[PDB]
Amino acid sequence: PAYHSSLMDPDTKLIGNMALLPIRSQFKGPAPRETKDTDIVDEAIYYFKANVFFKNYEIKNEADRTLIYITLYISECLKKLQKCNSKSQGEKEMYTLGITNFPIPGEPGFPLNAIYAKPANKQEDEVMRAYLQQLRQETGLRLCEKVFDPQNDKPSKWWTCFVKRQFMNKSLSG
Amino acid sequence: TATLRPYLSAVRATLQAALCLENFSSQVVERHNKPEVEVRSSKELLLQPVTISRNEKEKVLIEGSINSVRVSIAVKQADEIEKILCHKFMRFMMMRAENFFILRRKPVEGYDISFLITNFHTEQMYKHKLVDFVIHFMEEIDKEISEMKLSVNARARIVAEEFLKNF
Amino acid sequence: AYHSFLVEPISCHAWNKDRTQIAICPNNHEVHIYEKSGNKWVQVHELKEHNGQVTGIDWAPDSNRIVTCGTDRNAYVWTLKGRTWKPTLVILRINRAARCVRWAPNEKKFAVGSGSRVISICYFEQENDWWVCKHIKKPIRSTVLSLDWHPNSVLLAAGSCDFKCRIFSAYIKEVEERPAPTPWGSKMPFGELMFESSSSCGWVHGVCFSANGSRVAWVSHDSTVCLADADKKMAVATLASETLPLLAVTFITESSLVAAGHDCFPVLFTYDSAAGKLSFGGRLDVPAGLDSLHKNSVSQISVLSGGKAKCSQFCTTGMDGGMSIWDVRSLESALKDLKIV
Amino acid sequence: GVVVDSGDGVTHICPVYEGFSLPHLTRRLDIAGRDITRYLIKLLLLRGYAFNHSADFETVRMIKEKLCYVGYNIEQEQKLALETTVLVESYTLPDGRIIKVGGERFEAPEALFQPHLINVEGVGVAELLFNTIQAADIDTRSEFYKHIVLSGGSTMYPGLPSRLERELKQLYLERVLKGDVEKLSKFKIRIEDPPR
Amino acid sequence: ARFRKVDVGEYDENKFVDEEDGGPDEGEVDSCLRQGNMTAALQAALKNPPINTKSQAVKDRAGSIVLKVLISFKANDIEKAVQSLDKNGVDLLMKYIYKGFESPSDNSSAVLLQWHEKALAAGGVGSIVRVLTARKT
Amino acid sequence: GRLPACVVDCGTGYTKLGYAGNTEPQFIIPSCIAIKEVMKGVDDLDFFIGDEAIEKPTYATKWPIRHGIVEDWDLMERFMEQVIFKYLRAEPEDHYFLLTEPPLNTPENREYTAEIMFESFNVPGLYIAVQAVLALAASWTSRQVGERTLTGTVIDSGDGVTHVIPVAEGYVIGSCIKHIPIAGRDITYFIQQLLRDREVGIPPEQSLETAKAVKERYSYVCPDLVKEFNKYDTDGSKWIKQYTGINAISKKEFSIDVGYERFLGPEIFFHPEFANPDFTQPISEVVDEVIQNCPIDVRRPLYKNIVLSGGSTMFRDFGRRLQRDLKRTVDARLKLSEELSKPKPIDVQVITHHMQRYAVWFGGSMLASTPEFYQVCHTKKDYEEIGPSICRHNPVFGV
Amino acid sequence: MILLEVNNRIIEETLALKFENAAAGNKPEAVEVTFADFDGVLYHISNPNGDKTKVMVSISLKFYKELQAHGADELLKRVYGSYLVNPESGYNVSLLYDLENLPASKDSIVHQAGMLKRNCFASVFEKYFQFQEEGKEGENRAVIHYRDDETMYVESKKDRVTVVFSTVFKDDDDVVIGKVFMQEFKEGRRASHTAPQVLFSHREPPLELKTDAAVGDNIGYITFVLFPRHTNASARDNTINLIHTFRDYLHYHIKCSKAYIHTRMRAKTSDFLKVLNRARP
Ligand SMILES: O=C1CS[C@@H](c2cccc(Br)c2)N1c1cc(Cl)ccc1O
Repeated sequence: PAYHSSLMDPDTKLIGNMALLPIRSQFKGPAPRETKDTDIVDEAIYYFKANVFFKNYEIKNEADRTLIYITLYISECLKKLQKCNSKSQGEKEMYTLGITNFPIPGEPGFPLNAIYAKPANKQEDEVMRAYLQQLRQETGLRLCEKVFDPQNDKPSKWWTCFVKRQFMNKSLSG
Repeated sequence: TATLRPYLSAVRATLQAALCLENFSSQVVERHNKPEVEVRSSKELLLQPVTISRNEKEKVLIEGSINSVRVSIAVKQADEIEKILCHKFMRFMMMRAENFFILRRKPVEGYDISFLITNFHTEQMYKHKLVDFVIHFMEEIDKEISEMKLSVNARARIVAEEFLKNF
Repeated sequence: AYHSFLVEPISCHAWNKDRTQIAICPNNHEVHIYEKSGNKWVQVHELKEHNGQVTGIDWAPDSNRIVTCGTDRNAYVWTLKGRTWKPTLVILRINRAARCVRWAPNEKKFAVGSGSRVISICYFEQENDWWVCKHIKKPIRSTVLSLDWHPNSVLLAAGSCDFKCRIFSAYIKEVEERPAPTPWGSKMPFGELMFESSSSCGWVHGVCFSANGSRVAWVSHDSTVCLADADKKMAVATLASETLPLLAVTFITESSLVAAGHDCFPVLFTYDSAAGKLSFGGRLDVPAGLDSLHKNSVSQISVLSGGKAKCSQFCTTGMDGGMSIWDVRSLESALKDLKIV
Repeated sequence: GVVVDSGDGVTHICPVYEGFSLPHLTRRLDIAGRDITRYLIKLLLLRGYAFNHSADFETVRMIKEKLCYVGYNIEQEQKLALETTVLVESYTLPDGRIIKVGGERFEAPEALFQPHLINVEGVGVAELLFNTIQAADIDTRSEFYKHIVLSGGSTMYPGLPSRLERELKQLYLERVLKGDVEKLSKFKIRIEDPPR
Repeated sequence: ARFRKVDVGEYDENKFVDEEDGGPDEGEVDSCLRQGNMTAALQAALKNPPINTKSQAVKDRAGSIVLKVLISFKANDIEKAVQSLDKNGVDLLMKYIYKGFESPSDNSSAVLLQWHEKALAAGGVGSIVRVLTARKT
Repeated sequence: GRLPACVVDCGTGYTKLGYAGNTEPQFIIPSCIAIKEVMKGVDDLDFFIGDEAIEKPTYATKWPIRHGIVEDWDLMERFMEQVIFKYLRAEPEDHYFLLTEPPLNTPENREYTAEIMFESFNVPGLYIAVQAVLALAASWTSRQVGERTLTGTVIDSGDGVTHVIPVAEGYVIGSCIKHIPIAGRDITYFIQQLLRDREVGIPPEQSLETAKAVKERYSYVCPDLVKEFNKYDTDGSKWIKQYTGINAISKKEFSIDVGYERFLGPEIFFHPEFANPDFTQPISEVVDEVIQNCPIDVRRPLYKNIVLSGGSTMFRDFGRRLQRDLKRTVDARLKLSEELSKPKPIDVQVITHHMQRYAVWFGGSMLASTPEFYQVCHTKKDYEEIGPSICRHNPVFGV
Repeated sequence: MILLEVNNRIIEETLALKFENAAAGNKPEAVEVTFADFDGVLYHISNPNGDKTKVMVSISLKFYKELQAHGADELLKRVYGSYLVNPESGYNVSLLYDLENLPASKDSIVHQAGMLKRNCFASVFEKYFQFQEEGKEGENRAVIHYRDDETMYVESKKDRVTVVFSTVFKDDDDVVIGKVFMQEFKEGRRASHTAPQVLFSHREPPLELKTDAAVGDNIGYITFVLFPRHTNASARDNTINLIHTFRDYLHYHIKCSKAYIHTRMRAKTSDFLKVLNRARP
């Protein structure tokens, strides 16, 4: 069955009921600094091709909620990366996409509002909004070195072919 | 034929007189309910058997009782092919007696096909339509046997011609 | 006026005193009680105790007690307590299915015809607080199909598969007392055979006593209707019908009878005392593919109002699951040629 | 008096005297409810319905209780099963499938009277009942013959008290009256088989 | 396993036993027939039927006489004859007609079906019902 | 006698026919018959069956054979005419016949079959075997077995639906059968979608063609999805294959790459939700559910003898993956027990052998080759003296 | 399918497959097939001594000795030449195909191999057809017991060749149906005036054989009268192809006739049940 994260720690912090997991990134945000050689973003990208076919997903940890968000986002990236001609150009659209304000738990337009806890206050709100953006940014740029072949203008069909199945039948653009 | 209608008319009238049944609990066995014309363990519950004949070969035997009637028919069989066609057809239907619920699985000795109609049948079905059915049945098995006869002969000629024409 | 309670047979029926409720057995182990609400019929009770099909039901008017008998060899007297009917087991001491049951006019006893070739006369002993029964055996040789009490509550008419219509004395001195003489006889000891028809043909489906009880009529499977006149030395008038067998019969006046059966419609018969002759006087059902109200054999007929002396309305139930209510005056209006007496 | 008792485990014909019962003259039958359910399973298998002895035991038990009965004259019952379809009844299985059951309705219980049918030695509930009363006291034989009573689930088969009655008539006429038809008439038999 | 061979029911005192105890003028019927008086022959053949004899020989005899008359009849003269009988006669005729259906020979059933038709018109289905429930026939 | 019995196994999309004793069927033909559409003369003989019936212009194609709705007996009977006289070329009066019925087929259908066989074709003897039971007998050929047994769990997967059938002592435990809405066709469709979203130059009217071919030539079952996906994304030159077909219109060549679909197709057996929105139970779970529904006393034996039957169980490592996954579910269950409270470990074995594709026909061919087969068959003499009812029951044999 | 085919599909498809793979250069797969044909014929296709590069097709006829007395060996050799080898134990004729030495036209030999049974029968007819053409009258008639209880008699006369079949109808009612077909054969010249004349005798052999010819209620004799236009060098093969399939052609059609009657009975019974159920409220 579907692939779950093994990164939940007894000392892992939470932002809502999502796991505030560490990441290796230069982008700004409340994400802890990761020291190990792999982080939640790499994990989501590693499991994507398989996980994306699944229709059902059991939430075992608050780490899964984070894993799920990134999985859904990878789909959003592929939607944009689908129509582009160059590794350079693709990086720009990803910067833009990462900055755009996507819906968060509690808002209509965010699927899984029955599984994600909405921000309790304005601080928690802005902090979650920051983490999500930081995850989007790192996911996006990291995805580019994967989607494009050393042969420019090549949004690999091996990544493009998923542009339209929807993990758990949901969408962030929906 | 100058004697078909008169025959069926007599059979129909007798069936109307015979099909006047009612629910009857066994007088011989505690908590049993059996078709009296079949078990015949109580002579007073049995009616006089009667026969209606069209000729020396065609006839219908009707045996009534308080809760059931047994109707046996001797079908028209002019020659050998009609004899075997009738035998195969009656056997065919009797093998499916459970779906054809008013049919006996075996004919009364001396007849080609037999019906066993009980009060339970006259209760869930219009008894006048059951009478209609038996008459309809007698008329239709004759027509089907004739059609089968024509069929075999028809295919036989094409089969003989197909082989012979190829020499 | 026809009403369909179901599509399966109504095995038997019984009306309460005021004719406001009808008890019917739907080809079941149960008895359903209906009542009218406006011009609609509504089921108000479900009597479930028998472990076999109910074949007979009778309702005692004043005491308001219902008695039922079934193929399970049992008989139950039902008493209404509040909003529910409760049964009391009555042992008939028979080893075959019960076939019919009727309360006596005085409501002190009830008789049950059975396949044990006997009639069980039951009564309650307020001494031991239970129901007991005595058998009327000789000379019944077959299943008893029908029963009807004489107004004196002693004489009892019975019809059986041995082709006979008999009148017995069901005299039980411990619940009633010495009955006054009757043209049927002066000596009425328990089980005494007062009368026995002289035919050896046709099961006797139904019997009925006239309002005064000096006359008894019955219909047999040989398509005949008979009437024994106790005032003419029990002379028997017979009438052979040109149609199918009658299953039920009742007097509507001292000289008029209404019967029904396999033809599926009620017919009228009249008795000419002077000539001692029975006469057919008409189809009373004047307008699947049938021209009658009932679409299958009519198995029971009962007087609803006017009694057997001057019946004004009567009821018929049949194997079609329907129940009809007939109005005698309406019938006389629609049929200018109608007799009645 | 004798109280032929039979359950889902075993059968018993216990003779009792004024007070009480008497072990001597008390016999057990090696055939009961479960054995009949098992035989029914075998019979249905021959009809083309392969019910598993364990997985479907309760289903076949329910089929037995609803449709099974005791034949009065096996010769006549078999004719009804072979020549007509009046014995065939439809029964809906738990998974929705509807099966048709006929002759097996009276065949299964017949084991009670013909033990060999299920590979059991004995003489059958009836012959057994007869031997128990025939060997007993002479001053109670008559009384016993109309104080035989039943109890236990495996005795509510329609026609059981009747089949027993007929089987005893046959035994008494042959092993007591020598065959003197003209004296059986006055051999009183009465099977008590009450309502509760 | 013998004892079940005997049908003890045949000796059951609680059974049912019919009441039993112990024909037309042949020469008379012949007289009418030879003279062409068919209706007369019919009414004579229907006299004193052996409703009580045990032997099938005497019954089979009366049936022959009656059947002899029905066969000798002209198709168009059947209705009239049938209508000359009273209800009891019609009922008895119907019994003999069904009797005849059991011994077919050279269109014998052909004319008998004509008799059944007319007899039925006169006595109704009830006359047939009484052929069925007769214990003495 | 000197002549071998006829063995006919009728599928839903394939009838396997041949003579007993042979290892493979002499013919494997589509279970379809083409007719013209008041018959007169010899119109009834104007038909074709198998491949010869799939593409005939003036004829309408029928498949009188399915799990779903009712047997057309007229067409089944005609179908048999050519099976006997055209393909097998056997004088029916000289050969005993072994036919197969699905499990849960009714006694009535068995009498209908006998009526055709004895009264139309005059066969001397007939035996109707239940498919699942023959499949078990077929496994006796396996190196993994040492004792003959007719107790096991049969996984029959053709092109329509997959069946999980428990068998005890030669008789199917009818009340415990379970069906799965995943079979060959579903795998084909899924592979079809995968290609539609990635490859170009594929003639629409030839969409299925490519998919079925890709499945039959390149599909298999993998141990793990992510690890497999990673494999392909790294050493693509030795995992990605190419297929080339010809455009029925224009006669030119089109070449496509074959990837993920190789392992994603057969994967839907284990992860139905991938392609089926109404069914999500993994085949391993269905098998477990079935066996647990069976008598406790017969369970372990069922876990020990799980057999495969059908072309859809032919994927490389189908059995291995089933065995693994099933062992995980069952071992996990016994884990909870101990913790809560030492149940002996349950031995789970999925048997795979070389005669799987036509395990039913092979089992029938091996059994009809033995003397015992002739002992248990119902003869025409008994059919005549006793009746078609004798064909309601067919005694198991061979062990 | 009205006329039965002459070739054996199992022989042809088996060989075809082996020849295609051989020509393709693939390694040969083992083959072991045992099957039958009408008239108690038994075949066997195998690799002699396990050599997968050699495929043998063998046929077994219980009455081969009788065909041999009428030129079978000679005809077979003329047809199969070097493909014919010493017969496998248990069989009368064996063909051997070397996959490493196949002809240019592999389809042509597959066709003749499929006719093995037909070619075994051929000689007896060609022999007597020749007799007729040469005017050699008085020659003893050929007696071929093609079935355990069935015989075929061939006799040549001045202007015609007669083929008589003594067939058995195991099913009593099949005799009745068969008579219907035979009558149409007897009247066949009313549709094809040049076709062979056919005679039929039930329960009794033609007088010329009133010998140890079988007699019985289930026996039937059919006589075909072949004329020069049917027996000459130009019509010979086609005529043989037909006549040797007659017995099985007749029985095949009797059975198909019964199947058709079954469809009639399913329809009429089905309708009866509908009427019956309309009798319910
Ligand atoms: O119901 C049965 C019993 S055995 C089997 C069958 C196979 C081959 C020919 C036939 Br006559 C019947 N058969 C069957 C019938 C239909 Cl109509 C469709 C599929 C079957 O397997």
